Amino acid sequence: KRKVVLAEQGSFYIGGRTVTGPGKFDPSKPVIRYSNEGATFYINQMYVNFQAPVRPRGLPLVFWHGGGLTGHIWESTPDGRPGFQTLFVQDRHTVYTIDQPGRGRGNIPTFNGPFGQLEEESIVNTVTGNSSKEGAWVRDRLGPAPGQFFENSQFPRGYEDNYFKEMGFSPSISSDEIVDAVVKLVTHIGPCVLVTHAASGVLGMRVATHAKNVRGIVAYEPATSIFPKGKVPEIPPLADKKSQIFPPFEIQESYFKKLAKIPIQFVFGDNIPKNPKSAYWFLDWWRVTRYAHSLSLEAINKLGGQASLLDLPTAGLRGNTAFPFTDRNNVQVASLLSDFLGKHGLDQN
Amino acid sequence: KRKVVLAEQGSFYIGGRTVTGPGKFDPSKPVIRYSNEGATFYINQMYVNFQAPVRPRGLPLVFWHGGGLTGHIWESTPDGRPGFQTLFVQDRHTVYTIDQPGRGRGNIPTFNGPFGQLEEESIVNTVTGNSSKEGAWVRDRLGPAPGQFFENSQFPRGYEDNYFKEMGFSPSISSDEIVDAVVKLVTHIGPCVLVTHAASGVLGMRVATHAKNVRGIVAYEPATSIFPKGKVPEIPPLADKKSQIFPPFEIQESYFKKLAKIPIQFVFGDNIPKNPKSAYWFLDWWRVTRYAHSLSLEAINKLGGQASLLDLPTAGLRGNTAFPFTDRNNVQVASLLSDFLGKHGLDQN
Ligand SMILES: CCOc1nc(NC)nc(NC(=O)NS(=O)(=O)c2ccccc2C(=O)OC)n1
Ligand SMILES: CCOc1nc(NC)nc(NC(=O)NS(=O)(=O)c2ccccc2C(=O)OC)n1
Repeated sequence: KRKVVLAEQGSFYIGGRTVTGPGKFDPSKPVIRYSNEGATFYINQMYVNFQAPVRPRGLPLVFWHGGGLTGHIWESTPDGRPGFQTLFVQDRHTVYTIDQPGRGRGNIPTFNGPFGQLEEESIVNTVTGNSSKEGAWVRDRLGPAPGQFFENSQFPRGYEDNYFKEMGFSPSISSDEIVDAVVKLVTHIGPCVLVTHAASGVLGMRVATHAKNVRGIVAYEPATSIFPKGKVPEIPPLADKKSQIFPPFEIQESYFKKLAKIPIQFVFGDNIPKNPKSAYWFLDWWRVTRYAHSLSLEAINKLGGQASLLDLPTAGLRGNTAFPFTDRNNVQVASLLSDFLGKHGLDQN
Repeated sequence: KRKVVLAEQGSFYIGGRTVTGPGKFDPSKPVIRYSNEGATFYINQMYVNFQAPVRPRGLPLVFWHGGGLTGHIWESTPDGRPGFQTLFVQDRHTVYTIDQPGRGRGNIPTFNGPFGQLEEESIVNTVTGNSSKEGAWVRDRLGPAPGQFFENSQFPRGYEDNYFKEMGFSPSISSDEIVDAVVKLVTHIGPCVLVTHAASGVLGMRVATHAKNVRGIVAYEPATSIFPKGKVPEIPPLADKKSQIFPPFEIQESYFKKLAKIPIQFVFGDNIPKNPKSAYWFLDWWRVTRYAHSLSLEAINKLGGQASLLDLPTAGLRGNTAFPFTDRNNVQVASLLSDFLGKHGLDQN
């Protein structure tokens, strides 16, 4: 269960750019306190960790955390059980886990001055946003309200502190620069599979349209849908009749068509309502967001694709949250991912 | 050289507190955009990773990154060679690596509003500080000026971008709360050895005085010296006759004397001048900082301690930077750490 044999492991930085302050650096002058004068800063680089089994079988997997998270979520569950990193090294895949730019060991671009500001340039906004425990509780469908759990819960109850401690803010790095870093990683790795989550769902779809080395996508509970430009289908408002889901991302149809060349699976957990739910905003948000994703997958399929929606309850798994890969049944979730990889030969050399 | 057999691996969050916003949370109202209303935020928690070998021998090692760094620096060198994590799991030690609060996967305490501000409470400062590539080049003694290498340098040339990309800012989390998180980890772990670096040198000394489970300290190029309260010796200014080293940390003698109860080694690399060097501020800074540490160790030994200063050149290792554990000879550096552990029985069950 817990044992793991690695041919090699390591980590590295990839992607990013540099920005500079004014003037010249004088090594005779006091270097502390730190100044922007004569300064070169590396910004928006990404952290990558890799673990390779002895004699891997099939393509490397790239696990890409959701919004406000880090590669921790693939390492261990909140109660300390093995994460997908261990499970899939054991399943003989090389496993990459990333901390995207702006998260965890990824770069947070700030300097000497107000957060995110390099002299007169605003690299990222000084004003931040961040979810609360309460917001995240309902966003991840632990239960309909903070403190409550759905009946069928696979959440590791008792480990709420561990769970919410893994979450944090993201600075306003452009999504283009996040996608760019992962495109560079995919170039470095070669043919691979992207395994995405929540906020990284739409970013992974974008990466695949720029990087033919992406041979497959599995997206756990993706947060933003994607459509060809000008072809977003009618999507209803939420039951409060005022709110909307996240504005779907629109890409040129020439790029969207690249999504029809690779197997794509979206995975949803449990307790997404079938009918409008005006008393529970994020439950209703998930209902309409999942609907929008079903239309996105249909558009990919109308273009020759191999896109599918897996609702874990239809596969016999009840009670999953929006983090199925750290829930109590995450070994059974992993088995369904192994099934997808096997079906498309992504577990074969 | 690279194969590793883990009995188990994983990661978890530990330490920290909570802060709360005003008001209450209504699950029926839009959760996004995120708001401080009814919000609970987990802040200042620390990320911990562990890798355990089969049949461990001796005490677990806790590797604690220097200032503006993360546990990455123990995983791999900038040119991709094994870091101390791999080397010491191979040396049959369980190995913990942390991202301290405010760094990497540790929490960065910010909310909805100007960086670090929770309504009118400033949790961390909105104005940040951060080294440049140029300041870090001379701080780490790659050479005397940015872009120039000492002839004898053990730095992995050609991987400068990779190296500097690992560095970043730290918010103004109080050092007390950083020490608190590690004390809690040490309580959770049991008897262990701290391996510290640069800015975590003084913090690790402080942890030892609060945590009898710390059975030894090895500090690579510690940045701040520590003395009993009111017994700071005379320390000269820098060669410019205007700058000072970091103000020594002072602790109550009853706490200081706990440092005499365990083996302590400070490790310094090469190219620290013996004589005043007015032209190169950080070289001179290291000359006086090393001298202050020599007096700190002497004060520990006058309390019955066993505190030593290891200059790597005297061991036949030339050219090390302020990150000896990621330099080209880091295997030989690791051998000297294994020697220390073995001399003191810390590699024995
Ligand atoms: C502050 C403006 O909010 C905002 N607007 C847009 N559309 C313009 N997109 C984003 N990005 C996200 O995906 N949000 S989220 O918080 O990471 C998220 C939401 C829902 C479900 C899951 C997540 C997630 O990844 O949690 C694991 N955020
Ligand atoms: C505004 C600064 O005044 C101030 N005083 C104190 N005294 C406790 N400590 C700090 N912290 C730092 O600046 N650490 S440092 O930059 O990362 C660093 C400096 C020198 C040598 C090494 C490091 C380091 O850790 O290299 C990885 N700063």
